[PDB]
Amino acid sequence: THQIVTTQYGKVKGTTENGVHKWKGIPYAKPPVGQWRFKAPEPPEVWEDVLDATAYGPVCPQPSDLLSLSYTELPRQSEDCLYVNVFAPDTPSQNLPVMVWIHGGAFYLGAGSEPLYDGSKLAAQGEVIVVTLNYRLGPFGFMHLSSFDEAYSDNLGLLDQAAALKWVRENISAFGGDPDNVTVFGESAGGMSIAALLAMPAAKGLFQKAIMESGASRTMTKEQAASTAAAFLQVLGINESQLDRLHTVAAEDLLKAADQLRIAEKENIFQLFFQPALDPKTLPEEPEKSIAEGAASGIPLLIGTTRDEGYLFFTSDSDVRSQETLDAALEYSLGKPLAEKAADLYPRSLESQIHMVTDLLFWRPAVAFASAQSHYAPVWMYRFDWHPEKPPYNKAFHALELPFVFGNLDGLERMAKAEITDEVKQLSHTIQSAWITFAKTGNPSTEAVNWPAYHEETRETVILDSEITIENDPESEKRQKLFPS
Ligand SMILES: [K+]
Repeated sequence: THQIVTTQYGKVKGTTENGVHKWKGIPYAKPPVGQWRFKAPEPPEVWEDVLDATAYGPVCPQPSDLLSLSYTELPRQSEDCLYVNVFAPDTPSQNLPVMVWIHGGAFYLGAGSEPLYDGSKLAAQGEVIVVTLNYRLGPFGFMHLSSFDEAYSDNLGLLDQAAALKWVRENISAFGGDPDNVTVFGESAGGMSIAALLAMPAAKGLFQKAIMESGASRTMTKEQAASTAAAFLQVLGINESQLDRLHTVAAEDLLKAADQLRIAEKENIFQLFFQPALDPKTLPEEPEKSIAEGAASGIPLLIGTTRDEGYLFFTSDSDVRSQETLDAALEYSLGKPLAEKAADLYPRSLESQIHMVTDLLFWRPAVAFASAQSHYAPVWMYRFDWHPEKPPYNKAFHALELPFVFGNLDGLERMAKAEITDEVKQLSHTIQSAWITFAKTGNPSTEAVNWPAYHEETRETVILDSEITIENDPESEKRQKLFPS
């Protein structure tokens, strides 16, 4: 019970608190600094002594936008941030299911060690092992420089995630987990990351189940990645013959250059900037297309969205964008005729731009991905509708389901100033129980919900709220407008 575990790179020692074994700050890669900046993750150097794993490692450098809201006491920031944390229930049971969390944050914010993602409650209540991790963000993980040097890798942040999953496959049995029953789950950018991981060469065979919360196929073109990369170096004053400077410039300067590029670009309604990029070596094609062709055959998928995603993207006082902007977003998302028709579904207004974000950034992608995967594996869909009744937090905002999934309800106070009532505790128990049962069997059904499989003929969907219900082909009129006739 003293919790010393031998990893492939050396021994680590954790602790036990309230029935949960915990190991924090375990290195899964060599710190991506200096010459290793902008390169694929390398194995960390081995150590012969016992590494103290009772404190979280640093988080990736980033603006304080999310950290200030997520933490009461800000964490240390460093490019040396590639660490995983393990939470396991103190039980005689072996070969436990493993749930690996990929945090959201628009690919430039967040950390696996944010208070909201503490896996103690999930591990204890479900008797599963929970793994959280950090991956390179912003200019460190999603600045695709392959166009300047083949030695550099694009989609660095995704490669870090894959490296962490590889670490889990090779080391989790030593922590009491089943390396052959690994469920990867994530929200927002984390869900979008999982869409990519389900198709990436780097992640082949590294997990057996997936949960995608408010996130699906999302990428920028190879051309867009290259143009942004060139603009980035220009801001830094680095020439094609001064690439060595990319490994010496201060991290703070990389962040400043990144922030400078954003402000220079008129913000879009989806607030998209950093994101995965198409690249022959790391992400050959759009995740949705790859899944539609069977790249994730046999991998059960639990996927969903919140009813009011878009309300977190605007304020009642936000400016109303032009019709041309909305039509541009429609063409981008939909296509040629799909944009033409159904365009009348979003007449200029604050309401329409809110609905467009919910529909085009989250709902349509989720339905498209779920439908595609339904031909190759069991799929289960949900729509989260819960929220406090009193304004102004009376909307099922993007990310509002997170406190329920992890069981860390203090997060609801900062997200919606909501009180932890019996209804809230009950809903968290129901949602967490479903996530756990899915990790264990590939079917999210519980005593509170007999979940119907999602397929294109009936599109049966579970509605998560104080009272669980099922809707058959929800928002059918909207679906018919957003998809080919
Ligand atoms: K022991």
